[PDB]
Amino acid sequence: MSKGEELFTGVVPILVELDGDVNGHKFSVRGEGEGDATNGKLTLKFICTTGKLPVPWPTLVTTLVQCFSRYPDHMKRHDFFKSAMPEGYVQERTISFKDDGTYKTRAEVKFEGDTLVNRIELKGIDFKEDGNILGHKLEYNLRVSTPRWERIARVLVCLLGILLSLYAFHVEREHARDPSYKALCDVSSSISCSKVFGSRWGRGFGLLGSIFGNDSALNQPNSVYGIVFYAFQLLLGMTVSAMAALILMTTSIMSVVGSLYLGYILYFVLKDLCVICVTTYALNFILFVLNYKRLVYLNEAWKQKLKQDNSHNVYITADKQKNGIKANFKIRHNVEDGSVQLADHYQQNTPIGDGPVLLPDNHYLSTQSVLSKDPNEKRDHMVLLEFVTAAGITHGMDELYKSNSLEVLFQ
Repeated sequence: MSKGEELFTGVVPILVELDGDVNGHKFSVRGEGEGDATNGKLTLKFICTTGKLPVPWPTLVTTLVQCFSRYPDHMKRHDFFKSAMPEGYVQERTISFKDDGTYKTRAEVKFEGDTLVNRIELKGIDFKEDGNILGHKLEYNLRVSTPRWERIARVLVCLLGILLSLYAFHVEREHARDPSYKALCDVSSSISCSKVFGSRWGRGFGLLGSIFGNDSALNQPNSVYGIVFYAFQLLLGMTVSAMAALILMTTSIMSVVGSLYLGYILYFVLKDLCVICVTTYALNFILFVLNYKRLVYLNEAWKQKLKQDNSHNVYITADKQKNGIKANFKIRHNVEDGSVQLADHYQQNTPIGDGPVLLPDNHYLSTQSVLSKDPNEKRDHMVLLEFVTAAGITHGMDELYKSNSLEVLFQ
């Protein structure tokens, strides 16, 4: 919905010009290419016309034309960028690099004749000389180390495990020793009712005492090993390392063999039902599957490159007070030594001209970027291939994990 949409039906030439100043270092970047909004495809080449670049190229990708995003028909009344054309829009951004400096960018995106032009003024401040940015310690890509659904599922299963652990602990301490607990459980089916809390296996799995003191602090109610195991799997799940993956795998195998043991006790030698126990067993199995999947991805991701997601979602909300939009998102740059450098993106866009612009509902853009080099280019340069597609708004429930209300919580 606009005249502005008309202008992106074919292939559009793109020109990008950037003047920058990071910690006093001035530099210029000129890129040229073409965009195809029907495929959401960007093909561009950038060169640093002032010698070597003082910042890593991946730190400038977001700075260096969302009007080429592919908006599905259903969402075409939420495309602010195209509706502002040909007059264009001003795009301002603050990008905070954690424990490091900050980018302030102001850009104009507008049509000049046939060419979509993006002129950018950038200034970086308070950057560490030996940081990941000024030290050029960032990998030359924009990949996602672990798939997004695995991170979401991991934090969800770990959280639910911690909650069930805390609740089982609460029942062991403040419920399991009361006689009314025994009398009420013998007549009612409750999630708090289980015969293992006040039992031999309630502390330290039954074993691990008579391997140790039976009064020693190493013998503990199983809910303690619960909070510990699930919080441990959560905090180490944040780190993507071969070491971390091996540790998580081992601990998950321990959790599944312990779950099989206490399950055998639950069905045969202590004949009852425990919903908390069974649920935690299922959570152990899920963590086991996620860790195994993380190892398999760690070994075969190089084969599965051709089918990786590597998509970053930029989250867009309307800004009626300024007749424009706001956007927020976080880019995780991978550091050479295995660490991660976070980049917080605060963004606002306002139309340049006085025309009807589309104020969208909250949605996001899924952006994939591929960075490469030109062997014929002797200057400091970057070849960029982008795929951007708008998402976050449907009617059906079959794809509800794709909705904006659920994706914003995991970023």
